[PDB]
Amino acid sequence: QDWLTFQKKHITNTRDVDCDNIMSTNLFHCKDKNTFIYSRPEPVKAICKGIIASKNVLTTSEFYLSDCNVTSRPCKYKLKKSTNKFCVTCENQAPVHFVGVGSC
Repeated sequence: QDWLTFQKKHITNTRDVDCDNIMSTNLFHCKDKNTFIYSRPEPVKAICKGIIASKNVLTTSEFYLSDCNVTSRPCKYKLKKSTNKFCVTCENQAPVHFVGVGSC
């Protein structure tokens, strides 16, 4: 919804996200999946530089992604690490929503 929230939901300090821990918190409330971007925030913010009105943009560069995917056991996950481009909703120069991996 805003940069601060996007940060809280999608930027990670570690590639090895503890899915079973984080996913069970109120922010995620055992949802099926969540994509975390392993990067300093600036390279992420830069994706949206100069974009004012809401617009989906696919990153030009590739980023380290860590996805928490639910298994057959509710609220129990598998961490999958990958490298890919991603689509974000940019608004007033910052990412406000995560769209998807690989394409808009």
